[PDB]
Amino acid sequence: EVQLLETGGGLVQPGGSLRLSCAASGFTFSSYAMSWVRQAPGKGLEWVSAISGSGGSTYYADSVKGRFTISRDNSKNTLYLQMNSLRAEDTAVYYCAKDNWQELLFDYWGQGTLVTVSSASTKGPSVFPLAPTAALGCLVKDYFPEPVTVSWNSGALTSGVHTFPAVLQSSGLYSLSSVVTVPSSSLGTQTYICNVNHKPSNTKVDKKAEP
Amino acid sequence: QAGLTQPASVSGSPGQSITISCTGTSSDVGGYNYVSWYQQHPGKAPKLMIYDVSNRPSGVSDRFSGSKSGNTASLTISGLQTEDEADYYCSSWTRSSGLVFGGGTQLTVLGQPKAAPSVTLFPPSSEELQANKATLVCLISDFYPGAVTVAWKADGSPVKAGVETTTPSKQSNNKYAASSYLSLTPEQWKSHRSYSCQVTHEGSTVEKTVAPT
Amino acid sequence: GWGDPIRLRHLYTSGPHGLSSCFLRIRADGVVDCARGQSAHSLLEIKAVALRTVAIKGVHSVRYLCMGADGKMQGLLQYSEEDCAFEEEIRPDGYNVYRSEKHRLPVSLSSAKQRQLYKNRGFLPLSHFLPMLPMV
Repeated sequence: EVQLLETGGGLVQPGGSLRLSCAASGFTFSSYAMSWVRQAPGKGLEWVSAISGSGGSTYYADSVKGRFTISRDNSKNTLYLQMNSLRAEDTAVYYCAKDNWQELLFDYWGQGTLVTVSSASTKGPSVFPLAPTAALGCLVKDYFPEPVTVSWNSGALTSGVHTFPAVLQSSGLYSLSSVVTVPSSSLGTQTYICNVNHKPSNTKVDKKAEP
Repeated sequence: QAGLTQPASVSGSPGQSITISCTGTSSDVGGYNYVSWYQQHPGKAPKLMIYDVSNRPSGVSDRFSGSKSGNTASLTISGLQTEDEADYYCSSWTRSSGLVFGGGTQLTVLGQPKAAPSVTLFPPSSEELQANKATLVCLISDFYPGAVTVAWKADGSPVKAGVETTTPSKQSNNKYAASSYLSLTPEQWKSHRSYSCQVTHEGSTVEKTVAPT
Repeated sequence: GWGDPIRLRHLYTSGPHGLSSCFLRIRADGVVDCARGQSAHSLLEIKAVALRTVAIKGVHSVRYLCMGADGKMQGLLQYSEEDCAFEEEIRPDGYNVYRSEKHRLPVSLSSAKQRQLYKNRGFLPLSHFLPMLPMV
């Protein structure tokens, strides 16, 4: 029906610049105002900026005035947000929202494009074993970016394996843990191993978890 | 210069009715009749459910109704259904500050009994400490509903330095899990008698300790 | 101008004392009548002219909604504040009334016979409106 296709999202360093585009289709784009609404991961919605429909009037929030620029071109049915002087606080999924008219009431939304503002470079994880019905696991510490794969004993052991989501620490690197709870008699018999995989850094490690 | 105030969490069982409040000021909710409500399911775009305080766009179920009193707007969902579980954001027009949002309300449709969390705390590895690093790994699993608070204390003394905790996330069995990491220097791990990780879930606190051994 | 919102709505009334459901339609010839459904000429543009005062213009007829003597509704291409500006008052039950201060009458889709039958009742039929969004 009506479609809004946002493009241009990705990783940029603090101070950098990036321009987002929204492909509008299915309505008379020139007749309606538009807006950008952003959402930091796991946080709330924040309206960023608004455009008049013809281009004559623009509206900005306090957190982006002077750094972001809303613009349109009605020939090609495309909305722009030029983000300059990017900070870490601008890390968010950026939604393209169509105004019902010029009332900041949003008829339709795009699926959003994610903008990550981080200074962390690609780094492989340091994998440490977690020593101990008993629980032992593997710590997958300080890697970037996501994701990492974890399998125990070449995937032969699936019983009671929980690989938790990754925590993003203040350093900008991810950490992760994966645990297997095992019978408290098989601690002196059989090896329990994790295999961590981080393709962005081309890393494949084995580590042995024992008392 | 502030956003609207919504309760962080609202929950009811199927068939029950709930209300989500949205407190503003005389310049927004109490100054105009342009309060909107949006529903956002995980990983999807917001959906307009209520506009102009009390009006519903076509297709929105009549179990959703909006109203306003003074500076407080309210969204009411009667006959809670499972799919109503989502985030709900109120929004208001302002004269000079654009569209201001509320902080959002997580609506839980209770389809599970209250489950206390299982907690396993791990001490720093031998390999990591030989690498001049120390990390305590507190992992919380199998709790319902999905909200916890973690407090790290060293021998009773509260510590917030070098603490990072993940937001609770649903496992495969609909229960939720979370993780807690305490990054310390080697010698401050070896300087205290014990380190302990406390997690409070629905007023009940679960605790686990470890020792340098 | 972002000082006040520009609303795009269909206005819909079923009462009070109403027979059918009506969408306020402004035809190109200026006549304001009942539409049984949402149409191009029932699509209205609503902007503020004072704090609580409103001007209503059909987008496809580009005629403003103006009130005449005894409360007759007509569409005029030239706006006049005393005839085409109305105080928008939202009732506790959720319906919107648009009072004219000059004519001391609400906007309604009542006939001329209904407007005379009710001229001393304190209310006109088909004057309680629900603002509906347009379906693209």
